[PDB]
Amino acid sequence: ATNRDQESSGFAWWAGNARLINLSGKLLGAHVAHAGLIVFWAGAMTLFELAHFIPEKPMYEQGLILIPHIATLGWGVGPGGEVVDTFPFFVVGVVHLISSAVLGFGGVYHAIRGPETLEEYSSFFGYDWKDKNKMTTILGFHLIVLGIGALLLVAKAMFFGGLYDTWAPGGGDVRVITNPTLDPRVIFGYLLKSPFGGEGWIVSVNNLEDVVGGHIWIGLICIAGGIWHILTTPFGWARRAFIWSGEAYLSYSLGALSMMGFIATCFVWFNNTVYPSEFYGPTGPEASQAQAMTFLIRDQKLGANVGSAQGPTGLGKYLMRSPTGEIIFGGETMRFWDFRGPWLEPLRGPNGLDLNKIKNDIQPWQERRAAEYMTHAPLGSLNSVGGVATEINSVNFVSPRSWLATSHFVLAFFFLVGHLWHAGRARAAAAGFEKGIDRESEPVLSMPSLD
Amino acid sequence: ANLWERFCNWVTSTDNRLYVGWFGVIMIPTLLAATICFVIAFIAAPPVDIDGIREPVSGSLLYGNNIITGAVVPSSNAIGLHFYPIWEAASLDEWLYNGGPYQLIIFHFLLGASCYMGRQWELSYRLGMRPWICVAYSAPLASAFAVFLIYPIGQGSFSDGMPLGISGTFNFMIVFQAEHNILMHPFHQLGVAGVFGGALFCAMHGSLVTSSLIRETTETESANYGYKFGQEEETYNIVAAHGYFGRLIFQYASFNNSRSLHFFLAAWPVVGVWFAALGISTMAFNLNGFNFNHSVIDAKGNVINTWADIINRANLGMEVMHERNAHNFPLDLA
Amino acid sequence: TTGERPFSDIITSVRYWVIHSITIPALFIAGWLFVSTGLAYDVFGTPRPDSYYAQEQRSIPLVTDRFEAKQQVETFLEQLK
Amino acid sequence: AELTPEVLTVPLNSEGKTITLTEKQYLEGKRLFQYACASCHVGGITKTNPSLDLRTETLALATPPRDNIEGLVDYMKNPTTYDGEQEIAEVHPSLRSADIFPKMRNLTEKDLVAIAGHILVEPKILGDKWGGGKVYY
Amino acid sequence: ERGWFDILDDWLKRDRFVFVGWSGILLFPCAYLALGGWLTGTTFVTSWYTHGLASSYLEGCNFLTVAVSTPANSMGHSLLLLWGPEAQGDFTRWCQLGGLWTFIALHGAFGLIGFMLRQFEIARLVGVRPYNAIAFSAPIAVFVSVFLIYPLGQSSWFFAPSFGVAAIFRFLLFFQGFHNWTLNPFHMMGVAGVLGGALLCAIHGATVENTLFQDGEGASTFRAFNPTQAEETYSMVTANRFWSQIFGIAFSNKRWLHFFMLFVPVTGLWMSAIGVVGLALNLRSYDFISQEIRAAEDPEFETFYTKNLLLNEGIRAWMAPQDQPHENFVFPEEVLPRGNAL
Amino acid sequence: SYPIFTVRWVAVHTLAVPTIFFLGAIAAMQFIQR
Ligand code: CLA
Ligand code: CLA
Ligand code: CLA
Ligand code: CLA
Ligand code: CLA
Ligand code: HEC
Ligand SMILES: CC1=C(/C=C/C(C)=C/C=C/C(C)=C/C=C/C=C(C)/C=C/C=C(C)/C=C/C2=C(C)CCCC2(C)C)C(C)(C)CCC1
Ligand SMILES: CC1=C(/C=C/C(C)=C/C=C/C(C)=C/C=C/C=C(C)/C=C/C=C(C)/C=C/C2=C(C)CCCC2(C)C)C(C)(C)CCC1
Ligand SMILES: CC1=C(/C=C/C(C)=C/C=C/C(C)=C/C=C/C=C(C)/C=C/C=C(C)/C=C/C2=C(C)CCCC2(C)C)C(C)(C)CCC1
Ligand SMILES: [Cl-]
Repeated sequence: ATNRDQESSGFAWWAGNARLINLSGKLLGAHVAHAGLIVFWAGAMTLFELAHFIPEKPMYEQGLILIPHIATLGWGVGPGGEVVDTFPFFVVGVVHLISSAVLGFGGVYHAIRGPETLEEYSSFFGYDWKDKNKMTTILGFHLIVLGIGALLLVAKAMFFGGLYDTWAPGGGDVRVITNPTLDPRVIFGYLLKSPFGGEGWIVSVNNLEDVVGGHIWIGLICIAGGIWHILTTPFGWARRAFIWSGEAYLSYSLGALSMMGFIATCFVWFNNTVYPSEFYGPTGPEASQAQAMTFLIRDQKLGANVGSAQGPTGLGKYLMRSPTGEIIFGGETMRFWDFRGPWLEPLRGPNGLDLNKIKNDIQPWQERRAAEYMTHAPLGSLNSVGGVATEINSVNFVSPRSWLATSHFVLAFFFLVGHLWHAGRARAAAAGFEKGIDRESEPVLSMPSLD
Repeated sequence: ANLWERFCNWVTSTDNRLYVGWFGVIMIPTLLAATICFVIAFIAAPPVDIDGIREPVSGSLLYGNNIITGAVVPSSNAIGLHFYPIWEAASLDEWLYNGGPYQLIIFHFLLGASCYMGRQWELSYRLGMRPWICVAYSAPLASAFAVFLIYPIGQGSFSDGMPLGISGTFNFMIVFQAEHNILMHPFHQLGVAGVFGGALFCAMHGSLVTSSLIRETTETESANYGYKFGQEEETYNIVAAHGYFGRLIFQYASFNNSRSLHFFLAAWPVVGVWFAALGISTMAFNLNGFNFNHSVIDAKGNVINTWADIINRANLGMEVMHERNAHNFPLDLA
Repeated sequence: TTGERPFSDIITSVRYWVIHSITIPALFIAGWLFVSTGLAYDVFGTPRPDSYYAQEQRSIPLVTDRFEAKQQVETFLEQLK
Repeated sequence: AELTPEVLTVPLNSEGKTITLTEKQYLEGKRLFQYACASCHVGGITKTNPSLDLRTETLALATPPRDNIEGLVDYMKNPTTYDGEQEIAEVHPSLRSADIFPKMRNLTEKDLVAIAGHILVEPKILGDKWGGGKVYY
Repeated sequence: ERGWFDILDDWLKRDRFVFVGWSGILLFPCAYLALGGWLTGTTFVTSWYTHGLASSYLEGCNFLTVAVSTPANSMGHSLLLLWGPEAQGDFTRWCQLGGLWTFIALHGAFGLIGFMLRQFEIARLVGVRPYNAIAFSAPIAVFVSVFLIYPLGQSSWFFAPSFGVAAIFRFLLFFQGFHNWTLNPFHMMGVAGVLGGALLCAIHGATVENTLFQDGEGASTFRAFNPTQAEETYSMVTANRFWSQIFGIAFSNKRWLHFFMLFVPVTGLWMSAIGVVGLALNLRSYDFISQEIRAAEDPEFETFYTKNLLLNEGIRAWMAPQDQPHENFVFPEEVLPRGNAL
Repeated sequence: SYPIFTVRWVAVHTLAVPTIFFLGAIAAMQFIQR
């Protein structure tokens, strides 16, 4: 039992996985077995979703989070996002589930059967956390893999059927992307946009040409950086800035994952391009704008002049100006005037919502789309009673956008806590006082008094 | 000894009466900016159109407020989540009308307080301490982020962020109950357990250590003079404390290891407040408390009310009255 | 220690489990039957799903007198046909 | 109180013929109403147009009358405005518009009767709560 | 003299797994009956005849919505003894009339007395100062003021809190709508004591855990402590320098620190109790007269205080008919206060 | 060596005996239909 108790290892059972820090062979097993769990869930959950899926109900009425991801890539859907073929969902699930047994197998072997340390067995697979050259080489391999992964999305988009495009003329459809945006001013201009309202940083990406072109740039950058880090070793300024240890490296990744979880939380809450509302339900801004649209349409049909209807506050009951003059929906949804969506943009003119188009060009499919989104607003209780907190039981609904945003905020928050925990500990362990203050060497006793 | 190294050694010096440090280099200007603006706005700012309907709310003392009713009022609903620094306004008078100060205060404060947390880590490193005091402070810090930043983001407007005032806080809480039924959310319930339990264990630990102080003084003097700052020996008898409290409940419900006792004192309120902060942060995306409205039905189908339905009646009264002029359409979807 | 037998000793002894593999399920089944026979309703005076209201009434049988409260409840119970 | 056959007896048509539903029909009507209709009609109101509710008194004064099984089944095939003057299949779910309202594709004639029966029975149970909105919650 | 009294004293004070004591004769039956009454009532007993509510697992409620509800308002402040003139010895009627509520509240009150006597009794036997009992006066002050004094000032036990999760939430919301209790400075002080106590709990626990002396070689620092050691297990000197430089001030006296941790939450609970005594008489902090005079005359004057009263007005009108069924409130739709659209 | 019937024995069973009976009662309730 090498390092398998508290006396030999110094770590109690509740920190038991810390006993693996310098046992690269068992550590490899732990990571591979764990990836099997990830792949297992992906395969099993997809099959569960498919078994429970009724093609005549919108996905977002059915508690689906994985099938919407598959459908967005262009598999199984046609015009308007209608499901034409559920077999791709079946394949994706089966293949992930079968692969998890391979990964589970290798994970269990390395964890309990294979060599505990890899350094004696292979200098290629062996590593020392302090070997800055080896660590950047391992990092370089994984950047190349990630870069290839980004290019697979480009290949799907350009050569293997395309992607679902919520903005496609005619109500949304799978479309092959023939001219991805390559202009670096566009691609990197997204990175310098303010993250506040009306700008939205990278969350504002609103067309597939930018999405595909960005992944071309990311693929190349990752492949180049992966080669760079195979061939180089950290420079002197870098060497002096960091802590070089297993726990330190873990803490940096925890910081990175936390940041990414917060970004994903906002992506799914605001973006309706790579999270099409056909599959995920309307965004919060979207459903709120759709209510104003619904009642503008109802009241205009009854003979109201909605352009000149003064509401109780003095602002337009249906229409008003944004702080920069654009014509926008009134009521409390004035806050959401930055919303853009395929069902709304035909009413937009250079000055914002166009009154002539409102009076003359509203099509029945827009009325349908706005009434559907208004009644699937992402509001609901923890037991999945749809609607405002004061609604009665009847509708079993919570938007996928709420499930995905809340879950990833919670996860991103705890990963930020994990970063602080492990970064603070890595610093203390490197300097040598993570177990407490040396009584005979207490630093404060050598310092001058404050007063 | 060049000038940059001198400056670096002063910044990180453990001899300054107040530690500066690299986090303090961001902390000090941002906290000063937020404090100065807050004090001036609280005393003298004119009314603010919080809900974007040209209906300004008076928050400052000079405009008819006392300490209890006063606030710095959140920025206009017409602005939503847009960035509104002073230089985006046509004049200071415009900026004040639209609640510019609220944005300046909370952004500087959230930066400053995040750096306050880094500064706690930083000084512990300079003194040879263990690093995790800043992890405990992350619980109140996360709570501040929840009511000033995360909740506005999910609802689409800083006008639904918490006001900077006493009665403004109450307004925020009441409307939150109406729109999310937070009392019925298990994360707020875990938060109540966090702070009720934290107050319980605070009085517990304080009373047990106080109960077992070793006699070192006469009755005419404060027992506090029986402890001397820096003394090597413990000042109370933890065995007698454990012997009392073990008999109060039973032996194995009591701590005799001071280290794990104090770890428990840290963990219980910090974990509970994390859950409270996560409650606010997930109700920001409208995943609301349990809804049992009309959950109990008789044989014919009559609704049988429960206490949940009585709560709903109260929430309805809050819902229909809040922001009484701000809604033109039947559903308050944000 | 206070002299009683350690709990860990007791609950890993075969004799403990010989006794409690009977006494635990027996209590559970008694609780089940207390409900399934309907006896719980009658002991505590709790309405069945069909006895909250009369067939056409929608008013609560609320108690409104202090010292005739017992008779008021009995009168409400008669009126269930 | 109990779900009795009296409760489950509703008008079949305008001429005064009644029909008595089974408990299974009523419960099936509730489930299907939740499936296809409650997103806008929860509780008997109409979220996208609150002027029109599903109270029997409101259905009686529609044109043609909708306070009976045949009127309600016809409405789910070919809905009209309240005065009968216009056909609104293009914006209201119906069998005629099952291509654009896909949840209507798997409703059968027997389902329409069960949904209709639920709409006519619920007010007899809930009184003012049906179509009354939040005031009666 | 070794008579029967002294022999009984011997047996009561034996060092056993569960200490008993003289206090145990009061404590154990009353605690057990209060808890058993709450479990019995939330499992089996209705609130149909007193409140018009289902309130038991038997009726379909869950852990959040079960309660032992208060008696009907028409019982007044009756003790509701099982053998009293209302239930007249009828156990089923007693349950239907709310007898379990006074049963739980009264056995609970005497149980709490017994627990505090237990703290005194064990402290005297072990030889410690009785500060744990003194601190326990604060939960007692809360229980007595909220569950006894408050309804005794009101019309009946009906308006006391009912014993359940969601029932207590209704009690919070009633106190906002009717009493404007968030505005009350005695509540504010209680909030300060509870939140300040939670703060002190977290900060002291974390400070100790991050100024520990290295008294062992393991990465788990819990093992490096012995209950009988004479040395402090953490550095008061280093902790004092840390907080002085982070926060400006720090504790330097460990005895003061721990008395303060007793003082803060105990004082806060006591202040909140005083305010609830006022609410027994409706002696509220409801309004600021200066605000009302201005706002009555100046329809452009609006504050967060006036915004909150409109919320209170909504709470009262929309919840009163269901929450006070004995009053028979009929509020037609047209009298209900509402904003635009909602 | 050890006794069987002690004060601790009584305290354990005054709690444990009703608990099991109640768990069975509440389990039965999950199959009640209106
Ligand atoms: C993803 C979660 C995960 C993974 C992959 C690991 C992995 C590991 N842990 Mg860790 N651990 C975890 C969570 C995890 N742990 C949790 C939650 C705790 C708290 C309880 C711990 C506490 C802990 C302690 C205290 C210790 C470890 C140790 C270990 C290592 C050796 C385990 C061993 O020797 O068991 C031997 C056990 C068996 C032989 C019994 C069965 C084990 C197999 C693998 C079950 C697999 C079943 C599966 C269905 C089979 C699929 C086969 C199919 C694919 C063909 C191993 C790499 C040890 C270590 O570090 O050694 C140096 C160690 O001392 N862990
Ligand atoms: C990729 C992420 C990652 C990895 C590889 C590690 C790895 C490690 N952590 Mg770190 N940690 C992380 C993220 C991570 N952590 C995060 C996000 C947090 C914030 C919560 C922490 C907070 C943390 C603390 C406070 C400590 C560690 C410690 C450790 C070391 C021992 C871990 C162990 O054996 O736990 C054993 C696992 C358990 C005891 C099981 C925990 C059970 C969890 C709480 C259940 C969660 C509930 C679940 C999500 C849902 C409910 C399930 C239920 C219904 C069945 C090991 C190096 C220890 C250390 O410092 O060693 C150096 C240590 O003291 N971690
Ligand atoms: C990314 C994470 C994620 C998200 C967003 C969803 C979302 C959803 N799931 Mg999926 N699922 C997940 C992971 C996720 N799931 C995992 C890990 C499993 C395997 C257990 C499943 C297995 C699963 C099944 C079998 C089903 C769903 C269903 C659903 C839908 C309804 C959810 C519901 O009612 O929850 C109820 C809410 C809860 C149970 C709340 C959990 C509270 C946790 C325990 C708190 C944890 C906090 C934190 C992690 C711990 C910190 C500890 C601290 C000390 C550090 C919803 C779309 C349902 C569906 O509709 O399918 C179509 C359904 O039947 N999911
Ligand atoms: C990233 C995960 C990973 C890593 C770094 C290793 C590394 C190692 N393995 Mg382990 N192992 C793994 C996963 C991994 N394995 C998996 C998934 C399984 C189940 C198939 C195993 C089962 C296994 C056994 C039975 C043995 C090892 C052995 C070894 C050692 C020698 C391997 C060698 O020289 O092959 C040379 C390289 C090749 C033969 C090339 C393989 C190319 C693969 C099969 C094709 C796919 C490549 C492509 C990138 C895959 C993408 C997958 C992705 C989509 C998930 C080395 C330390 C040996 C050992 O421990 O000696 C004592 C040994 O006997 N492994
Ligand atoms: C997982 C991805 C990854 C990781 C972990 C690393 C890690 C490393 N890189 Mg490598 N690198 C990568 C990918 C990665 N790289 C890729 C894809 C490329 C190709 C573009 C490179 C090209 C590269 C070069 C040319 C160099 C490195 C170097 C390094 C080392 C120093 C890093 C450092 O100081 O950052 C700290 C970050 C900075 C100092 C940036 C400036 C600080 C700004 C102000 C922070 C702004 C933060 C703000 C919140 C940004 C938000 C988003 C923003 C875009 C708006 C470190 C080992 C250095 C090295 O030593 O090489 C041997 C080095 O010279 N990398
Ligand atoms: C929102 C997208 C709706 C869905 C889903 C359903 N209904 Fe509906 N209904 C809706 C509106 C906007 C209206 C008014 C139409 C008009 O302009 O007149 C209606 C009306 C009805 C009526 C008539 C009610 C009356 O005349 O008093 C009935 C009987 C009705 N709707 C029934 C109904 C059924 C059975 C549904 C599920 C199959 C259904 N509706 C769904 C909006 C929406
Ligand atoms: C190390 C360790 C650990 C861990 C472990 C793990 C984590 C493992 C994993 C594992 C895994 C990860 C596994 C997996 C497996 C899998 C499988 C075995 C699968 C199979 C499949 C199948 C058989 C399928 C089938 C089918 C088809 C094909 C079709 C459809 C239908 C069905 C589904 C039927 C623990 C913590 C315990 C502790 C100790 C140590
Ligand atoms: C895909 C895509 C795209 C693109 C993208 C991109 C292009 C990205 C990039 C990105 C990037 C490019 C990023 C970056 C990042 C960075 C970071 C995040 C950094 C950090 C840093 C740090 C953390 C540092 C720290 C420090 C300091 C500061 C001092 C000294 C010490 C240390 C080092 C610690 C778009 C949008 C178009 C569209 C969609 C899709
Ligand atoms: C009132 C009265 C009385 C009494 C009675 C009694 C005394 C009773 C008791 C009773 C009891 C004594 C009961 C109990 C019950 C119990 C239960 C019912 C429990 C349950 C539990 C559970 C359900 C759990 C859960 C959980 C938690 C909580 C956490 C952890 C995990 C778990 C999940 C497990 C007399 C006769 C004198 C007289 C008349 C009146
Ligand atoms: Cl509105």
